[PDB]
Amino acid sequence: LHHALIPHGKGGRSSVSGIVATVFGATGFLGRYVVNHLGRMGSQVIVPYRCEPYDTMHLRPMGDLGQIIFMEWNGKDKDSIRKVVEHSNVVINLVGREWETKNFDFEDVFVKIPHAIAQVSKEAGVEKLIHISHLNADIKSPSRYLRSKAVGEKEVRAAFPEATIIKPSDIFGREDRFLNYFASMRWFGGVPLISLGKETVKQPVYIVDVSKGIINAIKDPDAKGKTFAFVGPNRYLLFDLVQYIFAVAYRPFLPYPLPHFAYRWVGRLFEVSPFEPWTTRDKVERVHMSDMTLPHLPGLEDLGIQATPLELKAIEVLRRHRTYRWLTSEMEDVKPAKTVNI
Amino acid sequence: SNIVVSTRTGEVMRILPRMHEDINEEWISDKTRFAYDGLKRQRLTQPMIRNEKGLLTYTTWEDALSRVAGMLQSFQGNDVAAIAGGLVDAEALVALKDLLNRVDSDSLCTEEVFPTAGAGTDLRSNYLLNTTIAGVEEADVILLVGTNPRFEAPLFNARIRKSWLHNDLKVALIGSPVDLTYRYDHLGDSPKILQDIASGNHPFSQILKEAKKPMVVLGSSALQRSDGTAILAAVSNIAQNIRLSSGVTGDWKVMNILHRIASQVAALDLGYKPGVEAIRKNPPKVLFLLGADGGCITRQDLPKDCFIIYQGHHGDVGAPMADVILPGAAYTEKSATYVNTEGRAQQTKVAVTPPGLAREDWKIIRALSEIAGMTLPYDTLDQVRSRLEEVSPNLVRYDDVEGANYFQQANELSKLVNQQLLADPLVPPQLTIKDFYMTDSISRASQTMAKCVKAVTEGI
Amino acid sequence: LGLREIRIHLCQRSPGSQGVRDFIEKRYVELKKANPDLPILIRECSDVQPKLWARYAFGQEKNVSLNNFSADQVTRTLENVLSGKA
Amino acid sequence: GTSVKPIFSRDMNEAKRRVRELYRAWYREVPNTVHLFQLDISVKQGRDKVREMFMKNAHVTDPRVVDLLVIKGKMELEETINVWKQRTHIMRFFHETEAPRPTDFLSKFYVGHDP
Amino acid sequence: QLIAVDEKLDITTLTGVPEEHIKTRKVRIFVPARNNMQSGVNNTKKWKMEFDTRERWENPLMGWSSTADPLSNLVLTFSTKEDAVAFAEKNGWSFDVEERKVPKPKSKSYGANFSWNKRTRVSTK
Amino acid sequence: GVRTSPTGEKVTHTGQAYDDGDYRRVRFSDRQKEVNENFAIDLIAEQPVSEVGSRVISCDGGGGALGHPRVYINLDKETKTGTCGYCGLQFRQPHH
Amino acid sequence: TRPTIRPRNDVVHKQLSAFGQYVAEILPKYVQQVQVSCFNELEIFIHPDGVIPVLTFLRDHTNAQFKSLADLTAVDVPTRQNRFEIVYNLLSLRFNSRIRVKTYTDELTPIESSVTVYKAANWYEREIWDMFGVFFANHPDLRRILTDYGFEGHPFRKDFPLSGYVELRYDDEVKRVVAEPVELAQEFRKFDLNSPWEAFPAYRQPPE
Ligand SMILES: NC(=O)C1=CN([C@@H]2O[C@H](COP(=O)(O)OP(=O)(O)OC[C@H]3O[C@@H](n4cnc5c(N)ncnc54)[C@H](OP(=O)(O)O)[C@@H]3O)[C@@H](O)[C@H]2O)C=CC1
Ligand SMILES: [Zn+2]
Repeated sequence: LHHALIPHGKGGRSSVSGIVATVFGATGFLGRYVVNHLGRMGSQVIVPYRCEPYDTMHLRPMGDLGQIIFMEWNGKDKDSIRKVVEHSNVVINLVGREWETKNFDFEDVFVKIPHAIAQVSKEAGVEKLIHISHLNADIKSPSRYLRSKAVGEKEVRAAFPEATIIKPSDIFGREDRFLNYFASMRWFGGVPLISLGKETVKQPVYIVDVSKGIINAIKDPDAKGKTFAFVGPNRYLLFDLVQYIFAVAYRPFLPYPLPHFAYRWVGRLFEVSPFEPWTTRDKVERVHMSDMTLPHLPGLEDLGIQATPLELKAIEVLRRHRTYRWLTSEMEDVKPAKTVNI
Repeated sequence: SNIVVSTRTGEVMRILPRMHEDINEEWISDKTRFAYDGLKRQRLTQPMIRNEKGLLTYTTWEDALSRVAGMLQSFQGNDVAAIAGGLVDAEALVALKDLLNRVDSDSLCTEEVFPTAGAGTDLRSNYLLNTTIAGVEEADVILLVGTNPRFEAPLFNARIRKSWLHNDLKVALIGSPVDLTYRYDHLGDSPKILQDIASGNHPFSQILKEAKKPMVVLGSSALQRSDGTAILAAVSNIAQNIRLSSGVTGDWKVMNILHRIASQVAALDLGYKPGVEAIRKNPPKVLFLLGADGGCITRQDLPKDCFIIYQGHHGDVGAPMADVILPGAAYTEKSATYVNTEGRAQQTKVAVTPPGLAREDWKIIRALSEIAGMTLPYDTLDQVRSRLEEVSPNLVRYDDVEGANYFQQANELSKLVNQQLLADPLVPPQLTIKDFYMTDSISRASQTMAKCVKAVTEGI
Repeated sequence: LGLREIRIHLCQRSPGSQGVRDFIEKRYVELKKANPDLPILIRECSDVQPKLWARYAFGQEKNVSLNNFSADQVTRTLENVLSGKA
Repeated sequence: GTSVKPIFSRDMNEAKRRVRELYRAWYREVPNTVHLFQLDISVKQGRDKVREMFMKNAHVTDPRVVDLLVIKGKMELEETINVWKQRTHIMRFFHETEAPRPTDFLSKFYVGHDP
Repeated sequence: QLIAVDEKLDITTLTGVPEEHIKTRKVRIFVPARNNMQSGVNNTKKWKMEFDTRERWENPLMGWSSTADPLSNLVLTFSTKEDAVAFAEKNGWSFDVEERKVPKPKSKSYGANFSWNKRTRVSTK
Repeated sequence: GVRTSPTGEKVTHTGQAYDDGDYRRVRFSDRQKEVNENFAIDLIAEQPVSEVGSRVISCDGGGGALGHPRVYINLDKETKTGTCGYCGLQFRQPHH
Repeated sequence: TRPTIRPRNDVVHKQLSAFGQYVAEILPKYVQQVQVSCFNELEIFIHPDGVIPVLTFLRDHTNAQFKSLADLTAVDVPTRQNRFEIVYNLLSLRFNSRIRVKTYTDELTPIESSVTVYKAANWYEREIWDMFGVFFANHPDLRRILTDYGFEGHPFRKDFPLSGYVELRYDDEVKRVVAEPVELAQEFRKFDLNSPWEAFPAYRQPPE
C-alpha cells in the first residue's frame, strides 16, 4: 500500500486519507463539491486547470497546506495529461460542456478528451478511474450531447476496463443549470413548454448526493468495473416541476405551449452568443426529454447514499430568486409538488 | 524491570531505568537499554496473504480477517492449535484462549517447556520464584541448578551479587562453570549430583541443613531438556528434605523457579499448556502463531496444506512460513499486562501507536472472532481485563507479589512419576556474553546488538 | 457435558474461604490423583468472595459461590460438577 | 446539611419548573429564529434539535447543576433572540459538515486505534 | 439557607468537554519517577494527572508530528493523591492510581570500605 | 557534492530523496526542488591538518568573539588527529 | 548588597501591618487572615460571605477610602476543594495606598456581585464568569464577554486544553463558517523545564 499512503488521523483536515486524486474539470459545478469532499478527509488533490488562475481561488481554502496542487493542462495534449496523472492513484473525469465552442465540439469534450484521459491513466499506472456520463446517454437520441456521451462512455470502458462509470440525471444545486435555468425564464413574461410539459418526466438528483457517491465509489473495492445511475427519490412531470420551482421562488407562473420547431428556432437564435448561451437547441432537446429508467443498474443506495428529495433543498437554491417581500418565507410553506411515482 | 520510554514527536528516543526497590533497584540490563532500535528495523505494518504465485502480498484488514475466519469456521476441535511467543501479553493470550475455546480447541501451547506431571501448572507456586527477588537479600545459602543467571536474568544475578557482597551469602552452582562475577562453590554439571544431595551422601547437603534460610533456584532453561521432569522432581526432593529436616522456618518458600520468558508466567496462569508436545502429538490443520518465532514447529512437523497464521510485530523466523500475516503491536505500543518471574503482574503504557496498519493484539483477535461468528464478550480494555480477572484474579493486582505456598501438594504429586534422569551434563544456552545480546525478535532485529556481538567476537 | 477445566478461586486469608483452604490442604491431592488429566487451576482471590468455575465444551462455563462453605461442602459441589449431576 | 447553598432552587421541583419555563421559551422562539436567520430547516427540525439538547442533560440529579444549565440556556436564548449569534452559530448545533463517526467495533478497528 | 444536596459531585455537563473525551479517556494519577540521569529529587514531590497517549502521525508536508486529541499536553498537579482522585471523579474521568515509590533508608558506612574480614573491603579508591 | 537519484531527483546533503513510487514528488512538478549545493562535510574535508608543537591546542573557530566557545584539544594519540567539536578543524603534532 | 538587590522599606511594612491589624479588628466576622509580603503589599483573606461588607467598609470608611477598584480576577487551583480564588485589588487615592482582598469559591457556589459597591466590577465579574465559570448572584447583566457566541467550556480553567476542542473553517458546500473537532498539523511540543534541584530553601515545605 506504499507506507506513505497509509491512512492516518481522524479523517479531518490534517489527516491522511491515502487518496491521491487528479480531478479533471474541478473548476466546474460538480468539481468544487468533489474537491471539497476530497479535501475534507485530508486527500492530496491535483487540479488540472486551463482557465485563468483567478477562477480557481475558491478551490484553495478546501485543503490543508500542500494538499491541493494546481497545474496547467491542455485537453488536446497527452503530455499534459501524463504530467497531471503521473503520481495519482485515482483519476476523476468531470470535463464537459453544455454547448459547443469554436474550438471544442461535443465529440471533443465527451469522446476525445475522456478517451485520452483514460488511456494515459491506464498507461501511467493509475489504479482507479471515475468517469461521469449521463443517465439518458444513448447513441440514438436526438441530442448530440447524449450521443457523444454514450460513445465516450464506451470508449472509456474500452481504454480502462476496470473503470467506474457514473450516470447522474439533472443535478440540482446552488450553482446548477437546472433550477436556475427554469427560475431565470421569468424575465421573458411566460414560460414556454413543449406540449405544456405534460409528457416529460424528470428525476433530478442533489449535488451533494452525487459528490458523496463519487467519494464512496472511490473507497469501495467492489465498484471497480461497474456502472451506476444517480437519480433522485422522486419523478416529476416537467409542468409540475416548473410550477413548484416558480412557487418556491414566489414568482407568477404563466406557462404556455410552444411547438417543437418554434422552440428549436429560438434555441438556434440564442446559440449565436460568443459567450455562454442562455439556451441552445441541445438544451431544449435535453430539457423536454423524459428520464430513462434503468433499474438493473446500481444506484446511490448501493453506495450508502440516501438521495435527498428536492423539497428539502429547493429553498437553498431558489431563495436567491425571490423578491424582498418573500425573502424570509420558510421551507414548509410551499406545498410540495405532485409526484409521478410508479 | 520498571523503565521509562522517552519519546519525541511520536518516536522512541531511549529507554531509562525507573527505580523499583524490589525488582530492578536503579538498574536495567544492556538488552533492556539498547535493543529498542530493533523496533524500527523489520516491522510488520500491513496485513499480508499468499497470492496465486505463493508469495506474500499486501492486503486490507477485511480480506485477511475474512480468509482467517473462513478457514477457522471449517475446522474445529483438535484441528485448531495456537502457539504463543515470548513477548505476548496477557490480554492477547486470554483472547486467543477464548477464541479457540469457542471452536472447542484446547491446543493452546507455549514454546517454553514446563513439566506437566503431578501438579504441573495446577498450583501457581510450582512455577514461581516464591522467595521473590527482594527475598534474596535474606537467604544465607543459595543453590543454582542448570542455569546461567547472569544472562538469563541479569538483575536477579545483580541481586545475588549484592547479597554475596553485603550479607556474605554462600552460593553453589550445579552446571557448567560459568563466570557469575562472584566466587561460588561449583559442584559439577552432572544432574546425578542433585540426587546425591537429596540422598545426603553429598557434603553440600549438610550445608543446606545448617542454613536458616536456604534457597534453591532451578532455571527454566534446564527444564527445556528431555529429562526436565526428573530434574524438577529431584530439586523438589531436595527442598522437601530441607523443609522436613530443618522444619518450617515460617513463610520462607525454599523452592524457586527462574523464568526467562516475559510471557511464560501469564500463559501458565491463564491455563496454556507448557511446551509444544501437544501439537506434535496431534498435528493441526490451522495453526495460530501468536508471535511464535522460536522455530520449534516448522512445516515438516505439520500436515501439508496447513493454514498457518502469524500475528506479530516483527518479520522473523516465524513470518515467512505463514499464509496470513496480521501486524500487531509491540510492548511500547500498547497497554498490556505481563507477569513477573516471581508472579508480580505489571502493565505497560502506550508510548507511541503501532506503525502503519498494525493493531492491538487482543483487538485483532476480537475482530477476527466477530468476523468468524463467535463474537467474544469484551469490547474494551477494561472488559478484557475483567475477563482476565475472571480467569485468574492475580492478573489485575498490578503490584502484588504475595501468594500461597502449596509446596506440599506439588511435592506429593511429583512422587508418583519416577522418570529416569539423563547422564548428560547441564549446559545453559547462554555460555558467554556473545550469546546474551540476541535472544528474541526485537534484539535480533537491533543493529546495536549486532555491533555488540561483533565487538565481543573480535575486540579490535 | 464434556468438562474441559475447572478453576477454584479462593481468597488467601478471608474467613469465608477457610473451608476451601482446608480442602486444598487436605484432599486436593487425592482429587488430582483421580483426575490426572483434568486442569484444576487453583488461583488466589481478592478480598471479595471465593468461587468455583467450570468450563465445558465450546467455551460455555458457569460459576458457583463457595462462601462460608466447609471442606465437605466444597468436595460435594466439586463432585457434583465432575459428574453429570448439575 | 452538607453546607451547600443554592443558586435559585432549593429542591428538584423548582429546578424542574425552571427547566419547563426555559423549554417553553425555546419552543416559542424556534419559528422566529427560523424566519429571522433564514434557515433552510423546518420548525419541526429546530424543535427536535431543542428537545435533543434538553434531553442530553436528562441524567442530572443535582439542583445546582440544573440551575447552572438553565442559566446557560437562558444566555443562549438571549444570544439567539437579539441576533447576536449568526447563521453559522445557530447551524453549529446540527454538524452538517462533520462526517459521522461509526460506533461499532469493526469499523473502529478498520479505521484506527481510537476506542 | 442550605439545601442539603446528598448526591455525588458531577460537573461533567458544565465543563463543555465533548462526551468522547470524557467516557473513553483514561487518566493516570502518579508521582513521577526521578530522572535517572540526575540525583535531584525536587521533581518527585507532587502528584501528576495525565491522559492516555493517542495517535501521532507525520504531516504530509514538512513531515511534522500531527495529533488529533486536545488532551495530549494536559498535565495537572496536585499536592495529595486524594485531591487528584476527587478531581478525576468530579470531572467524570476513569482513573488509575499508582502508589508513591520512596527509596528505602540505606545503611552507609565509610569504614566498611576497609573491612578486616568481610567482603565489603574495596580494592581501589 | 550533489548526486542524482535513480529517478533523477537531486539528493540533499542529509541524504533525502523520494523513491520512485512516492506520490510526494508531485509537489516538484512544474516547480523545482531546493537543494543546497555546498556540502559542509566535503568542504570541511578539504581543510589541511594543522601541525602544532604542543600536546594541547586551543580552538575558538577564528574571529575571536565571533567564533565558537574556546575549547582545548589533546593531541597525545599518534594514530589520529584532534578534531574540534564545533568547527571540525583538525590538529596534530609533528610525527614521522 | 547594595547594587543588585532591591532595597527594603520598613516604614511602609510597619504601616501596612498596622492597617491590616486595624481591618482585622474592625471586621472579625469575615476576616480570616492578613499578610504583608516582603515587597510591602497588604493581603486580606476573607470568608466568601463578607465580599459586600468588607469592600463597602474599605470604600466608605474614613480611614480606608479605597475608592478605586483597580482589578478583579480569579485564580484556578485544582488541588483545592474550593477550586477558584477571587482577588480584588483596590486603590486609595486619599492615602496613596493599595490593598488586596482574597476569597474563595467552587464551581457550584455563587459569589455575591459587587456591582453596587464598584461599578467597574460589572465587566470584570462577567469576564470571570466567561473564563472560569464562577456564577455571580444579583448581577445586572451576566453573560459571556470574551469568548465566541455559543462557546462551550471555560478556557482559563487548568483542565481546559490550550488549543481548545473545536476549530473553525469556511465550507463551500454549506457556504458558511463551520466548527469541527480540532486537528493540528504540528502538535504543541510540551517542554519539561523544571530543575530536579531545589532553588529557594526559604520556601521548603515540611516533608510530611
Ligand atoms: N450538471 C448536470 O446537470 C450533470 C452533469 N453531467 C456531467 O457531469 C460533468 C461535470 O458536470 P458540471 O460540473 O455541471 O459541468 P461544468 O460546465 O460546470 O464544468 C465543466 C468542467 O469541465 C472543464 N472543461 C470543460 N471543457 C473543457 C475543455 N474543452 N478542456 C478542458 N476542460 C474543460 C471546465 O473547465 P473551465 O472552467 O476552464 O471551462 C470545467 O472545469 C460533466 O462531464 C457533465 O457532462 C452529468 C449529468 C448532468
Ligand atoms: Zn574549532
